[PDB]
Amino acid sequence: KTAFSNVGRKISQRVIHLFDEKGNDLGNMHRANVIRLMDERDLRLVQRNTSTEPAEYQLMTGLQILQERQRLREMEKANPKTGPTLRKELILSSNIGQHDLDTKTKQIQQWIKKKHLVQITIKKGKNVDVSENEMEEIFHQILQTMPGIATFSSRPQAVQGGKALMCVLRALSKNEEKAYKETQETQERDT
Amino acid sequence: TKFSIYPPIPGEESSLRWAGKKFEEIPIAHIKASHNNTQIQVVSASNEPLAFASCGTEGFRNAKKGTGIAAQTAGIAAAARAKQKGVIHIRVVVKGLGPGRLSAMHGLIMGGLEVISITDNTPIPHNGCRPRKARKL
Repeated sequence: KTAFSNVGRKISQRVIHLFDEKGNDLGNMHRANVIRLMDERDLRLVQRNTSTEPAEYQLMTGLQILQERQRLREMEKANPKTGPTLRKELILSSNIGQHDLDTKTKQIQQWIKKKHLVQITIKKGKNVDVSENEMEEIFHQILQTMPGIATFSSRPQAVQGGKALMCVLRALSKNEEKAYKETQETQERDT
Repeated sequence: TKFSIYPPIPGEESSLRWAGKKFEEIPIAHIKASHNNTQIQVVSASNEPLAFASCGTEGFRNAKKGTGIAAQTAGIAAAARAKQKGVIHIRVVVKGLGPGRLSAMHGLIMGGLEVISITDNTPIPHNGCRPRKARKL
């Protein structure tokens, strides 16, 4: 998270690859020499590219710093590209009541619907002996509620010496969805 | 004579001069000490903008702007743009009870400006608009 704003007269790094306001490459210069050009022409320096190992800073007028972000405000509006995926977690118990399982199963539908990743964990019920046969039958029982909407990303594993099972769900991908749709029609319509 | 703390009224003629200028002619340094920022704007007696500086314009972000070091830095930056235009004596009009209320005044003194008066113009209503509800934090 950054913004196209002036860095000020406090530079952390001694050597900077300074750039002119008109786009000319002034070349690497000492940190002190950078501030002299900020006063001689009353200009503010903005870090254009952080990624490069050599520091890159461009000195431009305040009006030029307004037009720049005014364009980053349109490019993102025109073509927004926010793809981070949130991860949600649930920790159930083998002996979880159905009423609580329908409440937690409806919460997974809201997350899936928001393209989130739902990590579900199941643990042995309080002083209850149970294997992994019916302890893994809760995932299939939750996934069934979301037939086409959801699919496994990971699969059940013995996270803690078998006393727990962990799975991760995701919203079905567009292509996968279309494939599911196609299959659904054949079973009923063709018959 | 003695020394009064009350500002010299314009109408009545006095002998208090600063570089040959009356109290009315001296430029004004408007300081807005907010809770998360501190804006400074120097103007003349005829409302002509001479300099503007703020913590945001000095390269501070978010919670660094609501400090006394950022307000002082903005005072030094506004006292360097106005000192090139022939400004020495100023009338401070502080507005707000923020952290950079007095720190910006020190930065103006660390820029070559001499303060002759301190005016407080913090907006106080005689009940007018209703503020936001109290918070539970």
